[PDB]
Amino acid sequence: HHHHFNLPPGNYKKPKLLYCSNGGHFLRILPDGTVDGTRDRSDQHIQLQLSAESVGEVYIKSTETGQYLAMDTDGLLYGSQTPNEEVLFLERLEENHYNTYISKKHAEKNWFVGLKKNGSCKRGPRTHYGQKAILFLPLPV
Repeated sequence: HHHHFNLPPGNYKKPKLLYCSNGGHFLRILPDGTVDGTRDRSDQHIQLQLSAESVGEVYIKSTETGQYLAMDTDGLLYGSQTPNEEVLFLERLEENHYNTYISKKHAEKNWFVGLKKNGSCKRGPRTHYGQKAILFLPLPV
């Protein structure tokens, strides 16, 4: 248990758009398993449904394709067809306002879900507390 337990409010009743305040991109999981960000609100692959496993743990799934957001052994985000240990994330409040997501499998290395200003995903090892890339706001679809 190497992380704080400040949790964000809100629930998982409805789907959300995960808006990254770093560049204004929405997290996107493409049909081919590619993960990135896009500023296009009309995109059909940015609608995500979150749900809890244990308290503070979440699954982040594409409502369009049914894939799971997942982070691999090298810290790369990818869309997984099935749930495995790489699809669980620790959802936490950050800066008393945002939501951050730490890879459960690699929680000890502080690997976060993050988007760069150019819309490309940050690789696990390149993320850390304090960056704007890891700060998300769940917005209504």
